[PDB]
Amino acid sequence: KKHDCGRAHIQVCSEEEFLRDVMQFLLIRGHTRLVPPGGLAEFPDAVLNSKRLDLFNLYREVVSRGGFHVGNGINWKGQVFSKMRNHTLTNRMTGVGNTLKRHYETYLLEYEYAHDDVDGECCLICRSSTAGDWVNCGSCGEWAHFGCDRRPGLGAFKDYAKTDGLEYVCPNCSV
Amino acid sequence: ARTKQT
DNA sequence: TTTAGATCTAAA
DNA sequence: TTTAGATCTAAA
Ligand SMILES: [Zn+2]
Ligand SMILES: [Zn+2]
Ligand SMILES: [Zn+2]
Repeated sequence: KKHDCGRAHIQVCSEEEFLRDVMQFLLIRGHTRLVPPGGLAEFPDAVLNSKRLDLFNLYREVVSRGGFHVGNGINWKGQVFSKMRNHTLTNRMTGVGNTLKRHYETYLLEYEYAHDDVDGECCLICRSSTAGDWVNCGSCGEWAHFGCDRRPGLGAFKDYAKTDGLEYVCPNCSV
Repeated sequence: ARTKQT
């Protein structure tokens, strides 16, 4: 079920250590066509918005939100793509969410299942993992259900979730 | 903010 | 085949 | 309305 590898935990793992572990995993799973000759410098052979696909930040942004299964509960264009080297301020990458999901399926989904990098934190308010809308506190980095924050004056959830949306600070951090 | 919908 | 951009739809 | 995912086109 799990890769042995002994790769560093995802909070402190370097990009090079991560990518070398992805290459080794893809080879042991028999997906030889995904690992070109020329080693790490040539991996992956995929381009997004005219730059080589940035698998490290794609992976970090998805597993920090609960993994690929969260699906369209992740804002791929607005919160995943924006953290990748492939992002540019002005771009016409209108199908980028679909593209990123396809690349994640190709390079990273089996890898995700074979590692222990997915965030499964509970709500800082109610202490459960109930399904629903969540926001990450910009101050402490913990996660809260939007519905568990009953303070007046909060925006609509969609205004937190849209690209470069509202700042969220949880009730425990707020001064 | 960083968000997710589960 | 792969990629960038137009234009559909879904959701809120 | 705005925002983003899916699909299609055309260029490599
Ligand atoms: Zn590994
Ligand atoms: Zn809660
Ligand atoms: Zn906080």
